[PDB]
Amino acid sequence: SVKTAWRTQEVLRELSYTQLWALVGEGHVARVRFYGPEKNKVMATTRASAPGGERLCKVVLPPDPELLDHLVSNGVVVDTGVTEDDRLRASLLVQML
Amino acid sequence: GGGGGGGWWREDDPYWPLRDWGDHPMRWWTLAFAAIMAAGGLATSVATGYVEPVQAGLGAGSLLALAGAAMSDARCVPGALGVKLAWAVCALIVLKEVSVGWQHKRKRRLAASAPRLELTGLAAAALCAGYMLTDMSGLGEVALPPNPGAVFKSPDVAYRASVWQKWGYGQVQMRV
Amino acid sequence: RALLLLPFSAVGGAVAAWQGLFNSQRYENFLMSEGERIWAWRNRSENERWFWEVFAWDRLIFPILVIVAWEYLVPNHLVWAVLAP
Amino acid sequence: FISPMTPYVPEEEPTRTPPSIKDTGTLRPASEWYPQWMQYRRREDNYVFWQDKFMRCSTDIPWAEKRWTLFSTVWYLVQQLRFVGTPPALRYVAFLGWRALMFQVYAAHKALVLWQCKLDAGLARIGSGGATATFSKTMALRRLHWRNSPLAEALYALNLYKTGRVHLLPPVAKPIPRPTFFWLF
Amino acid sequence: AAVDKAKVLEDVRSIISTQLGTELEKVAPEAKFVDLGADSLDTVEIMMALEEKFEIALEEEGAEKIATVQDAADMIAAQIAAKGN
Amino acid sequence: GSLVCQIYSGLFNKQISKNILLVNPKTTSNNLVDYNVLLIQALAGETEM
Ligand SMILES: CCCCCCCCCCCCCCCCCC(=O)OC[C@H](CO[C@@H]1O[C@H](CO[C@H]2O[C@H](CO)[C@H](O)[C@H](O)[C@H]2O)[C@H](O)[C@H](O)[C@H]1O)OC(=O)CCCCCCCCCCCCCCCCC
Repeated sequence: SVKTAWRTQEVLRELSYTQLWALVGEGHVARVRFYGPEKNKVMATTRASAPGGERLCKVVLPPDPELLDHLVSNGVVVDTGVTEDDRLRASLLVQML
Repeated sequence: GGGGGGGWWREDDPYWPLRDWGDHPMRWWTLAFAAIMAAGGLATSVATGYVEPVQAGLGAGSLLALAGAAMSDARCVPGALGVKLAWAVCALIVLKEVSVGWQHKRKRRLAASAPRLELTGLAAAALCAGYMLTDMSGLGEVALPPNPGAVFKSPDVAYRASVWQKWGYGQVQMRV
Repeated sequence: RALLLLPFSAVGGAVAAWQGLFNSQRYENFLMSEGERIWAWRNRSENERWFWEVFAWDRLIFPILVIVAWEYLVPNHLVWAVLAP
Repeated sequence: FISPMTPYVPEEEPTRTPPSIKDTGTLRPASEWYPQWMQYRRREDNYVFWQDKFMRCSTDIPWAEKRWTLFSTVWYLVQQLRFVGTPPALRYVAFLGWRALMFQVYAAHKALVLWQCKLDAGLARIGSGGATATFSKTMALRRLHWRNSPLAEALYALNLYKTGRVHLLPPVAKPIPRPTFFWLF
Repeated sequence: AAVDKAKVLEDVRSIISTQLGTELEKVAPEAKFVDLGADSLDTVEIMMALEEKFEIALEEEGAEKIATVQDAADMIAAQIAAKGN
Repeated sequence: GSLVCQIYSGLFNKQISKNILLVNPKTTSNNLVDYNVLLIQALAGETEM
């Protein structure tokens, strides 16, 4: 109901493994960001060709050793939010300390 | 062009808009903004099917029309309340436009969604600045309650003790 | 001949000019003007200073922080969540 | 009932402090300490230079400037960082830079006002044929002292452009009162 | 407010002369600015210089009626007297 | 005003000490709030000194 609700910011939208697997196999997920201390949560950034455009979804999984053989099998690039610029900023902070 | 009072147009009394007619200067501006907001919301909802344009359209236009009615005598408490209500509505429009965005303006790309500040937000911010720069003083007695730091050097022992007691201290020795 | 190279005198002239900028009647006038502005602002505010010096941490933020911290720390027990706090 | 000719204009309490006795009102920087007209006044009648500091900052504070609000709570932090959080040396060099910039912008505004006088003469010729080609020096000083609203400026320019009448001026704009929105500002 | 009108007139004459080009002699009290050949805009520039020198606000209504150096000094001296209040 | 601005500027800390005579003529009945001590206390309270 995108024509009925008011717009309220952009919150994540908790999915499930099955939902994410469906939209990964159908080629709607562009990038995944594994997060959680236990690394069991995923930020899924969808592509513009998906039915809904770019949406940053949030998925929680069981530990299934078949995620890679679906994501990189179809199209999905895994990534982490800590780039070399963030690492160098951390090194600068350690130097200041 | 014929609002507020009379009008002469380059013959006699040329500076007639600046005469005090009894109303707020921004009365016809907020009434015109209410009219164009209601019309644009109804037209957008008819053209697209989204219901946020009509709900955030006529719903804010009615409040702006009531504020413009209350600003027709801007020398009273209804005038002050009307200019405050109109500023609140226009500030809410600006806030929604630059923070959340418009649902019917949702697009596929995240960079294309981009809440931004379009003509409606610009007009509401211009109305806000018009209220601030013409007249908003009035109902200045409504503020946060005075602190015990206000009444530390106050010459009124009764007022200092009233603020003392209201702010929870109460039994602290005054020694004044 | 020319000993002026490697200009330690020119890099110390910046500090000399910095020292000479102050201790003048212009800087005394600026300080007195700043005292006037501080006096005006201190008479204007008189409530926000008490809010920020007395109220804002001790009676607004710190009780919220310790209650949220205690409820985040202690187990989901009636004694630890209600009666002991 | 007891209608005294003129319709009673209610005199509300002031919301802004009156401008200082050393002010110029023309976007030019004021003097450093002494407003330079005291030398053209007698001694012991220049007592109202400190009697402006008193009742501009101690004894005649408008109560609209003592209002406690969320915006004033936030703004106290900016003022505290300016006064007790930033060194007076850096405040002094920034004060000198702002003084020089304000002198430059005053020279720019003065040149703009003189050009507006020339435009005043041009619009007063196109609208009265060729007879009236002067310009209002009182309106020139009014533009320089920022006493005119943009609506007053537009109405006067239009008035010149289609009937002439240089010495028929718009009303002086009232000072803008301090805006108040309950507990917000 | 007991303004020294002689001092005010002397400084007014000095400002008028300084802007235009004449000496302090040619700027006489009874002399009209028109005699000195200051144009309309030049008279306005002279009023601006007087405002800048005396650090006061010139009485706008009545600036169209500043004809003599004596009138300029009298309006200025009245404004110096009215500034302190 | 000179004393208040010297205090708020900090210069009163490093200024030369001075003596000032105050005259309030004897017309108050008994000791019903002396205006000299009232004025000096207001000076010190305004300056927080
Ligand atoms: C001979 C010496 C050599 C150097 C001297 C001159 C060269 C360079 C001068 C400074 C750099 C450029 C300044 C231009 C704009 C001013 C910056 C500013 O924002 O404006 C500063 C204002 C102006 O000062 C105060 O300003 C007050 C408020 O007025 C103005 O205050 C603001 C001005 O920003 C607003 O614009 C506001 O609208 C307007 O009213 C008063 O009116 C007075 O003017 C005065 O008390 O201060 C404040 O509030 C903020 C206080 C802290 C800000 C510090 C900014 C810069 C510090 C440089 C330190 C480096 C040290 C090395 C020396 C070399 C310098 C680069």
